Amino acid sequence: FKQSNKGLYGGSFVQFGNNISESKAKTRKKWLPNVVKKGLWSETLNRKISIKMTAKVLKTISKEGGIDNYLTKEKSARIKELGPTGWKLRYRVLKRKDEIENPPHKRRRLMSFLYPLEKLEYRSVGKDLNYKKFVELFADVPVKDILARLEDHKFDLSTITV
Amino acid sequence: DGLRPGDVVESFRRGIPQTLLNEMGGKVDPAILSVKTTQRGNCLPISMIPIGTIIHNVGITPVGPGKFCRSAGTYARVLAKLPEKKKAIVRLQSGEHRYVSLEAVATIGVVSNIDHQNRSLGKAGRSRWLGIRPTVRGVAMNKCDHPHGGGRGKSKSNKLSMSPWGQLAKGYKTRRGKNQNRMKVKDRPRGKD
Amino acid sequence: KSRGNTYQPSTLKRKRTFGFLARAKSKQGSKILKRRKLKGRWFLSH
RNA sequence: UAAUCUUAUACUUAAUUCUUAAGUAAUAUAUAAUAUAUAUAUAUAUUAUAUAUUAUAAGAGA
RNA sequence: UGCUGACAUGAGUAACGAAAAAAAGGUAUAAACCUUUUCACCUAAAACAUAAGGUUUAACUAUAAAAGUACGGCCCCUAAUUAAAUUGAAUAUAAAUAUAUUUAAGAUGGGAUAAUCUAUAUUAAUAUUUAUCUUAAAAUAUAUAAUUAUAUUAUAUAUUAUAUAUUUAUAUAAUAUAAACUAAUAAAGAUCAGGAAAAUUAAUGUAUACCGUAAUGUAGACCGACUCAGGUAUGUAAGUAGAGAAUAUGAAGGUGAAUUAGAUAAUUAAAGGGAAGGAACUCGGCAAAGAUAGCUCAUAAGUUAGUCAAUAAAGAGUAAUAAGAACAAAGUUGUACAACUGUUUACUAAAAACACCGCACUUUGCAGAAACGAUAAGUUUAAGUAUAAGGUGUGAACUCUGCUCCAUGCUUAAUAUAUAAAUAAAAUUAUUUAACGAUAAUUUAAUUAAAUUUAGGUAAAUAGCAGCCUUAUUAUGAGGGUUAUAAUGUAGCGAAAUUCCUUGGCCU
RNA sequence: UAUAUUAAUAAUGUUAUGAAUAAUUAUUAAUAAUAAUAAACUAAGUGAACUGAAACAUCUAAGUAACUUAAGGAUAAGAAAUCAACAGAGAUAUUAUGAGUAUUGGUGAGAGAAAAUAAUAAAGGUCUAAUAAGUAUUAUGUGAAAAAAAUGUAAGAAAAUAGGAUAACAAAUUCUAAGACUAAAUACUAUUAAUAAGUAUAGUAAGUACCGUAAGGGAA
Ligand SMILES: [Mg+2]
Ligand SMILES: [Mg+2]
Ligand SMILES: [Mg+2]
Ligand SMILES: [Mg+2]
Ligand SMILES: [Mg+2]
Ligand SMILES: [Mg+2]
Ligand SMILES: [Mg+2]
Ligand SMILES: [Mg+2]
Ligand SMILES: [Mg+2]
Ligand SMILES: [Mg+2]
Ligand SMILES: [Mg+2]
Ligand SMILES: [Mg+2]
Ligand SMILES: [Mg+2]
Ligand SMILES: [Mg+2]
Ligand SMILES: [Mg+2]
Ligand SMILES: [Mg+2]
Ligand SMILES: [Mg+2]
Ligand SMILES: [Mg+2]
Ligand SMILES: [Mg+2]
Ligand SMILES: [Mg+2]
Ligand SMILES: [Mg+2]
Ligand SMILES: [Mg+2]
Ligand SMILES: [Mg+2]
Ligand SMILES: [Mg+2]
Ligand SMILES: [Mg+2]
Ligand SMILES: [Mg+2]
Ligand SMILES: [Mg+2]
Ligand SMILES: [Mg+2]
Ligand SMILES: [Mg+2]
Ligand SMILES: [Mg+2]
Ligand SMILES: [Mg+2]
Ligand SMILES: [Mg+2]
Ligand SMILES: [Mg+2]
Ligand SMILES: [Mg+2]
Ligand SMILES: [Mg+2]
Ligand SMILES: [Mg+2]
Ligand SMILES: [Mg+2]
Ligand SMILES: [Mg+2]
Ligand SMILES: [Mg+2]
Ligand SMILES: [Mg+2]
Ligand SMILES: [Mg+2]
Ligand SMILES: [Mg+2]
Ligand SMILES: [Mg+2]
Ligand SMILES: [Mg+2]
Ligand SMILES: [Mg+2]
Ligand SMILES: [Mg+2]
Ligand SMILES: [Mg+2]
Ligand SMILES: [Mg+2]
Ligand SMILES: [Mg+2]
Ligand SMILES: [Mg+2]
Ligand SMILES: [Mg+2]
Ligand SMILES: [Mg+2]
Repeated sequence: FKQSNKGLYGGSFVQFGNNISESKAKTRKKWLPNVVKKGLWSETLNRKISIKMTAKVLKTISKEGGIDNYLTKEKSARIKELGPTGWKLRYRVLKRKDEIENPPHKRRRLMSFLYPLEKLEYRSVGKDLNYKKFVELFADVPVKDILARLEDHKFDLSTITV
Repeated sequence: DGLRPGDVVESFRRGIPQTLLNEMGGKVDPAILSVKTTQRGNCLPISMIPIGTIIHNVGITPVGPGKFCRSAGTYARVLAKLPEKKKAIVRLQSGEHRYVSLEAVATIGVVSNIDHQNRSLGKAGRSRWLGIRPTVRGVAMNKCDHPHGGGRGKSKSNKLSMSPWGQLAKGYKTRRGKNQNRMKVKDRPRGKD
Repeated sequence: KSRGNTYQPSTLKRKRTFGFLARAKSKQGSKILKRRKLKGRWFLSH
């Protein structure tokens, strides 16, 4: 039911069954869920999410206090209910929540100073060095030793400023 | 109708131009806009067209192109204006009075080729040139095809006048119920002439 | 009129509508390509 | 009518390009205060606070 | 009427598939293969070049030769169209997948240079189809700058003699058959209103890729079971003669056949002639025969005014007055049906049937009707807008289209009106607990539609348009009375393609 | 142009005008990509008709054929909101008795369990959840021939002092839904070995020849 993958259907699904006349004649019919396009508000994303959802999930969202709480329910039932689209959104909500709660500092400049020294060293021996390779090589280095340049400070990437 | 090579026509959908704007003392004050307001060829919003004027190329929305009375010799007449509701009643060539937004495009005059309807093709080939293929009557069909078909000799099968796919073709209104025109004052005269 | 001459040859049409790529580049074409292969046929397509 | 529905189109730190973030530039909206001009109200200017950098325009509308 | 294999009978019978051949020699081996000569057939082809196709069948393994300048493909560009391709979330959808936008592919098409032979790369800057009419003028013939008649209306390159940069190019002046035909601008008539896509300079540079190339290709070399009288695209297609690519011959070329040789019975097919009759034949002039110009004149009635009739029939002018190739050329009239040109049952019906231009009704106001969409997005309608589009019937035009909406529908107005679903609340009942309670059906409670009903309109919607008696002295009934219906057959036509009785009565 | 691009170098030529500079030859560092990859078994979606009923529509055929989708050597199921009856058993899968049994059907054609006892089976129980709500339940439309579990629309609780199970109620009994992993006995393919009151028209060719445009059919 690939139409469900594009929205939050809450596990809802199509049912194929029979229709019955007073003569008990049987003819096939389909039961389609009540799908409604609604634009809800996300507090952490600070923008209006707009996807097709069924009426039942919309009511469930109202009782759970917004889309953000709907997409962040631990109980397995919710995970199954949330389709591909819900999973990706959950990632957004959760990652953004972590970013706000966990700032990076509770190196970019250092690598900027280090780059000209290394490129000159590589050019001296006849080789070259581009920024993308510089990042790739020095991605995993925790501490850059002071071979050249001057550490005219006591930062240590801790307690910035006074 | 009367457009000829040499005449001058202008459009006033943006509004009154600068030339008249600086001539307001001698242009708007004497209200000699009527000289150009009701002129053959130029296009005005229905708001500025006086009541009773014969107009064509009538739109529906202010930001839309003309859609009505574009065919040969067709014309429409402006009936009433409702500034409060931003709608104007425009008598339309079918005879149906329809609401239209006040600031809707409208060109004054009838459309050219009045005598188009009096033309007559002389042979079947002529039609073929314009892209009209033959039409086979239902009576000549077979029963599997058009319902009227079948029966020995000439017979209509005591079947109502129906389209091939099973829709009455004699006085049956197709647009019925909820899916109807929300804007119309009076229906077009069904008997027409 | 006389019949029997229904097959009028043309390499372009014969290859375009019955060729290997004419079947390898479609779901239905691939299905019959693999059906012939499973049966062991030597000449999969034109 | 922010129910629905249709139509058209800058600097700086922290993680070459991308992203977050305190500050300020400029635009838009809303509130409070001050000053001016007309019949408590309308219009304009300044100061301050809050938000934005999918929208705008047209149409139907419970 | 069993399956497979082998072998019989029909039977050494039918047949060997449009047809011209003969002698000599290769070869004291030839009707069938090769060569020479004679004869003949095809010749706007059975010839010469090609396209597609194909077991290379070819003049063959030692085999089909390309920088380009008329050499095509390849390559650039696109049409119709195609695409498991591209666009927290392009749209839609049980899957399959569909839709819209991009991108890519796709010739049956477009692509500068060139015999005085030409140079495609890199870098940098900035055109539907269709005709050449009339006047004019020059020049020519009879007549006297006047008049009659006449080839020509524009280009296509050689020679002679002069002027320019200096025997290479241009220019000038004079000379030079007729009929067809070719590509380029010119000019201009009609509506049926006539494809898409990919720059110039300046410098530098070019060592010329791959594939096609034979022969057959109106056929023994492809599609047809066959070395099949069938089907198959393009350009030349000598002359003589003609309006002509008709018809006659045939220069050159090719060719004369997997059947031959004798008499040609009865009989069969395709042809030629036929006395005296001339449709008596026959369902029926089926078949066959019939041509007194092919050019120039002339050409009636009717009529929608259109030499439609009409190529009018008969007739005339040109040598023919007994005839001497082939082709073109085959009368007049009345009636029924249909306006006409056209379409149809590949392979028994080509028509009176379909279509048609014309007439008429009706739906749709564009966010539309109609159609398609396991079903939607969406597409055609249409880049159109009531003089447009869809459906229906009739079917050019002259004279006309009378009557009635009873029935089936359509359409307008009426809460006149029942009923399904959906709900609360509240009364009796039943089962059970001892009790409150729990569970069940029942009935009351205001809040409904479409539908149905009533009254209209709609027949160029589907449809219908009766019956008895007797009155002007002998006939009939102009007329009078009768039942019910919505109406009661009007104009016209009438033994109709409509009439069994019927070969209806009368006339030609 | 991966015999490639960028950068550097030694030289040549070489422009530019000693140095530079690219072009070339030759070295070194960096910059990059190759999908034919089976069939059967399993699970899921959709889902016929012929036929039987001596007609036919409920019913059957049958959730079968067929199409589509996804994964593994297997997959599915699995440690009770299970059965049973006042006494008790203790996950799952397959086979036998139970049993053609209860049950069901235009009460036609027909369809048809469970408990319990046996056999194969493996160490066969064990936490991975902060103990599960638009969930149970109700109304309604569907939904394995008896036996429910699911599902469209909408309404919608409780905390072990609670909740599920039976037309209903009272007692009693039993279990804990909305969180999970799980060998082996099983299916299919291939290989080795053993046994053939099996095969020489089920004894190796060939999916070839040939037929059809194609899917496809198919010899001696
Ligand atoms: Mg018929
Ligand atoms: Mg029908
Ligand atoms: Mg055949
Ligand atoms: Mg095709
Ligand atoms: Mg026998
Ligand atoms: Mg015999
Ligand atoms: Mg004989
Ligand atoms: Mg014989
Ligand atoms: Mg001899
Ligand atoms: Mg000829
Ligand atoms: Mg000739
Ligand atoms: Mg030839
Ligand atoms: Mg292309
Ligand atoms: Mg081409
Ligand atoms: Mg050739
Ligand atoms: Mg050749
Ligand atoms: Mg032949
Ligand atoms: Mg052949
Ligand atoms: Mg000759
Ligand atoms: Mg030949
Ligand atoms: Mg022969
Ligand atoms: Mg005779
Ligand atoms: Mg005689
Ligand atoms: Mg006779
Ligand atoms: Mg006789
Ligand atoms: Mg005859
Ligand atoms: Mg006359
Ligand atoms: Mg003739
Ligand atoms: Mg008559
Ligand atoms: Mg006719
Ligand atoms: Mg005809
Ligand atoms: Mg026929
Ligand atoms: Mg015939
Ligand atoms: Mg017409
Ligand atoms: Mg429609
Ligand atoms: Mg019309
Ligand atoms: Mg007719
Ligand atoms: Mg008429
Ligand atoms: Mg008629
Ligand atoms: Mg009438
Ligand atoms: Mg009710
Ligand atoms: Mg039966
Ligand atoms: Mg069943
Ligand atoms: Mg299944
Ligand atoms: Mg498992
Ligand atoms: Mg499991
Ligand atoms: Mg059992
Ligand atoms: Mg629990
Ligand atoms: Mg239920
Ligand atoms: Mg069963
Ligand atoms: Mg549990
Ligand atoms: Mg064949």
